[PDB]
Amino acid sequence: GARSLLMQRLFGSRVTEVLAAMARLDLADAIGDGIADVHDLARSCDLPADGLHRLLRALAGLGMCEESEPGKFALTASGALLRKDHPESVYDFARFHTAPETTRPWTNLEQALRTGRPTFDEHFGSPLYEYMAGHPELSARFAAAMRGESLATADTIAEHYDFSPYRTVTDVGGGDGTLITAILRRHPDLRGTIFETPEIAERAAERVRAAGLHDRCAVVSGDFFDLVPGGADLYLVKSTLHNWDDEHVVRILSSCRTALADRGRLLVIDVVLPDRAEPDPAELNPYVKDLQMLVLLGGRERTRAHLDRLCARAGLVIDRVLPLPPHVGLSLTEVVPAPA
Amino acid sequence: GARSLLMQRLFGSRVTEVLAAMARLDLADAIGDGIADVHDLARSCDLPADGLHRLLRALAGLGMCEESEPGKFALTASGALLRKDHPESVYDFARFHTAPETTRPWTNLEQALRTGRPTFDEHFGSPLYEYMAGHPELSARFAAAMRGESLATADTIAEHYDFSPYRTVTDVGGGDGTLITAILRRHPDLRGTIFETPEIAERAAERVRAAGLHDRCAVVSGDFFDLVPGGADLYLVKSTLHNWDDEHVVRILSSCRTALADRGRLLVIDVVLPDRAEPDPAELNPYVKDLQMLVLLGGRERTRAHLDRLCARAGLVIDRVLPLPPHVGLSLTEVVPAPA
Ligand SMILES: Nc1ncnc2c1ncn2[C@@H]1O[C@H](CSCC[C@H](N)C(=O)O)[C@@H](O)[C@H]1O
Ligand SMILES: Nc1ncnc2c1ncn2[C@@H]1O[C@H](CSCC[C@H](N)C(=O)O)[C@@H](O)[C@H]1O
Ligand SMILES: CCCCCC(=O)Nc1c2sscc-2n(C)c1=O
Ligand SMILES: CCCCCC(=O)Nc1c2sscc-2n(C)c1=O
Repeated sequence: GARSLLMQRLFGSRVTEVLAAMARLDLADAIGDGIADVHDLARSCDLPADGLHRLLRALAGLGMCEESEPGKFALTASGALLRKDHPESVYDFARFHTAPETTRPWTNLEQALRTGRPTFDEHFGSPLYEYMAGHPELSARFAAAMRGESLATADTIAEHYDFSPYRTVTDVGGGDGTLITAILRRHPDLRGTIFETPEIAERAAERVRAAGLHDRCAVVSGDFFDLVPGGADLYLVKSTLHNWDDEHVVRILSSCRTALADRGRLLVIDVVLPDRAEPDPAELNPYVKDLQMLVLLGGRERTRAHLDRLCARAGLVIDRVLPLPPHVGLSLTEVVPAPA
Repeated sequence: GARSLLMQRLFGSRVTEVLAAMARLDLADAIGDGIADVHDLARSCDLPADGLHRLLRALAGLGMCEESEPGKFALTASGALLRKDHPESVYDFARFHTAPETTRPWTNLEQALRTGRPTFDEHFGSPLYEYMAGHPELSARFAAAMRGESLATADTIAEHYDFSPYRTVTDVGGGDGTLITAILRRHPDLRGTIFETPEIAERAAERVRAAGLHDRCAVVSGDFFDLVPGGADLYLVKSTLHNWDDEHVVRILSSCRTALADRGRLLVIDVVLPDRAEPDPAELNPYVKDLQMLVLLGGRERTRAHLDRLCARAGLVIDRVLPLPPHVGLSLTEVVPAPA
């Protein structure tokens, strides 16, 4: 009821600390496929048996583990996803979103709401993407974190959008190529380009080779504020526009408009907020995403009306917004050049 | 499913920061019974309209508010409970559990699991109850926080335990008298004593007078390690034993045994953990409670077997464990003197 829901919201930070400890101590990999004894696990992570037991009991209480017998633990399907080696692993995602880099800025949430600018810069001394460009191990974690987040979209997009009419697709800020890989895997004759920062482009180039898509997926690097590489039939921009304030978004959509020319189409893959906020079945709460974008980057999530205006301004019209399955929490906004 | 549950656990800390901001900014009292315009609310808390709007949208997304029209907000039943003036208010509870005093120690959870002792002492420079004895405004908040938590138990205990056979009941560590008040309100001829620290006894004395129970409820102060006042038919100890390590608990139960003498009974009102950890329908997760007791006090939650042993040792036998409604998450453990 009403009181239980409030209690659940209030104790979220303590729940996150329990999950953060599981992730940092690599307990999911320690347990793996079997039933593990707390005493055996205790010698794997430099915690005493009693302390590790209480942590594992909380993880069982939170649906991440099962205590089959006293002191004997197996993973649930949820806990299995924190294994580094799970085929659907979100281990790096879990580490990224529990790192000081992504959590310390939330300690100043009110300042971010007051100033309208990110608190990340205050805590770490530069904007997030500049900071990561100078911290290769955080950059590495971020690339893997966005892969983990994008799995839900990558696994569903090609079943909710017809890619068959296109010869070429360019993913603008396409990360390590998780999204474009999933699309190319379903369309053998389709050709791809990932457009990224030089740093992330290095990760994407290796991913494309590792995935055996080198022959029909290229990687190009640059600055989507400077330009987007031209000549493609379809442009994707996923989980990118929400990183930026309204003016920076127009500048990105402006680079996209030039690339579209006559016969180009843009697919904006992002949260489309309703005009009136309400509870959402998305795996990741879109209003928490909105405030994450504020504190980390000075970005935000947007309604169809807020984006339709930013398109209008870039010389683009929102043609059509297509849904994904409710658990994904992103929509496909088709954008074409404005008739003007 | 599995992935959505993991995502929910990981983003708990950001959800808590949103609720903490609602509580600190007194937004529940600002909105109150009506529909409030974001622009009118913005001039109540020194946030700009846009920033406050995004916070309120997240609160609507988390079930604390309703956006009836764009920029127009009402409380839900859950949000209503954060009003200072709500008859079932947990406002002080919300402020206490989002204060640095109760959250900073969680930043060192692993150290607490490693050392088995509280991280509060390291952060704030003394044990929690000593610290609060020296910080009257935190002591005040704590008294009101425990009242808010105890409402669920106070509203249910007398319907799940027969108090009619007793002439006198003494609440050992009875806080501001929330629990004993609820019992006395249902038993007009029953007499009560609250046994507390001098500091909290001041709060209980005022509460008993305010509630019109002065004529049949007394307040006495001292140290339950020194003694528990004798001569009562029934002793209550609620949310107290979980504050202490096993040896301190035996010392408290030892004071209780002396007070029971021949015809005295003890009711231990606390979490009774199962031997094997699993998800729990309690409004407050008992394993998160366990780790809260570790980081703040070096306490813990206990199984019936763990408590039955600590009783045996105090010269007491666990007679019988009685359930409360599943949402409460506390049980009534009847304890009588050990036959020996
Ligand atoms: N100026 C710029 N030019 C090009 N790419 C940029 C950029 N600034 C940031 N980026 C890239 O924008 C991406 C946003 S994260 C989204 C990654 C991917 N589309 C996914 O959904 O998983 C990052 O990978 C970052 O490297
Ligand atoms: N040495 C001591 N002697 C007596 N009371 C003590 C004590 N140390 C702590 N306490 C009291 O123990 C209480 C534990 S909190 C529980 C309060 C109440 N039973 C409720 O459930 O709401 C506090 O109110 C604190 O003041
Ligand atoms: C319930 C909240 C979920 C938040 C998910 C989130 O923040 N995703 C995210 C982040 S964090 S730093 C950069 C990014 N980008 C590009 C993202 O898409
Ligand atoms: C999901 C976690 C809920 C935690 C509830 C909690 O911690 N209660 C608490 C605290 S905090 S400081 C002293 C105390 N006492 C006596 C308590 O009973």
